[PDB]
Amino acid sequence: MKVIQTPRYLVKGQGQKAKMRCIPEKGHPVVFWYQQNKNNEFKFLINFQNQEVLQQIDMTEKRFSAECPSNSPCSLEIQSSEAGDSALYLCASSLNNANSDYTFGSGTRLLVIEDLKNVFPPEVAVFEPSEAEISHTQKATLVCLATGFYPDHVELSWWVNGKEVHSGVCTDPQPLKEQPALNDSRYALSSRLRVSATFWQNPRNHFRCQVQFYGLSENDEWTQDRAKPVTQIVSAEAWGRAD
Amino acid sequence: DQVEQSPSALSLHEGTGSALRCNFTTTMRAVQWFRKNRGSLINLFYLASGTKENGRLKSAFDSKERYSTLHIRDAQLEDSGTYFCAAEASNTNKVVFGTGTRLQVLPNIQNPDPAVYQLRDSKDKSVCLFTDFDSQTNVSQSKDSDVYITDKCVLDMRSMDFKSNSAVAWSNKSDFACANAFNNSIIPEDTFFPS
Repeated sequence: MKVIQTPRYLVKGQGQKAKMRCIPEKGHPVVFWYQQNKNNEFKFLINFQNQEVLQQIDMTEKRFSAECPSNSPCSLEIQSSEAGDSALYLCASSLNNANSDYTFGSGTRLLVIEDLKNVFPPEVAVFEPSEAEISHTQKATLVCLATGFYPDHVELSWWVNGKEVHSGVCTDPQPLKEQPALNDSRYALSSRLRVSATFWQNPRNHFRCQVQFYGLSENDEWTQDRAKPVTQIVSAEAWGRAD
Repeated sequence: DQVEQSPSALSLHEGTGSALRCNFTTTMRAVQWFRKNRGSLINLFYLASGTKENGRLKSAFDSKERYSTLHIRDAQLEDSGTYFCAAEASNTNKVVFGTGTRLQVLPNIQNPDPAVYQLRDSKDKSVCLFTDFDSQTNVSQSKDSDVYITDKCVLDMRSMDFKSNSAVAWSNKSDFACANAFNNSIIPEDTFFPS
């Protein structure tokens, strides 16, 4: 909303550059960058007032390149990515260098890995409501499964009749490992969308589980036989069904 | 580096209340409270003194006493998430963040109807759906890498003001059937097993 960060997820190989962008809330000239780890620690990196740097640390000064150009988005770039850079990068805007509230963007979740060869888009499937559930409860639960993906960088949504829905939906907080005791394991994620039986039983109603996967870009090289695992949407769907 | 925040974790039944606190070890100029639901960090309150109140939340800040609180009343599902306080120290003009409170809000299941359903692929594949159990039931992971079982998840059908728990399980092993998908869990004795 107010603060717009892109991209929401990013995967890069060791030694590559990783660039992320932030558009501060209008009327707020100070932009802060934080790095948040899995332990919910917020590590201050650098801040700008308009085009000028106000405060920062040595690491950010040596390892990153950051700028807030006039009438362009702020950016923060890791010059040579390392495993230890994997984190959630948060941009906040504020009126001042101090004594003013922060407004945060959605962040950029960066993962840095050894080999992009392990990157895989998800397969997606929709499982239709059981008749037993319909008879037992007069409700109908659809289940979406996204499977075989890596890294765990996906956003799942439900679209009914071409409109995204939120009511009646629950998606797993975190994707699970298809092989837990294994690094580089691919992931799976499930979600449910529950509607009234009568709504499911209307063949004019259409249900789609959409998975936005974040993967490679065009500039990324790919010499593998399989399709280039690019950022992409994979969906599965079902129409309502009569008795 | 961090501010002491309590509690670390909290589970509240819908409709109940509680107070989150941060304790400072120096004089603070102002405090902010945030809540994160993989969601974004949403600003709840910013204050330099006294209290502020918005809907079901209320915050207080006493620089002198070196604490700030955030009260939730009539807890709702949507209140779930991780709360952080963030405070600016007077002597450094730098912001330090609290260790965080993970809040889970448990829906209140009026009439539990525990059941395990088989669902088939829209396009010979199936998953098993354990649903409609009360917040009292716990879903355990499977101990064989060949079966996948998710944690419970609460959905809210607003139109009907209806909330429900479910977990999903699936496998490829030909020995897998919904009848025993959740054997690893302690499920209600009257769980419905169709077919």
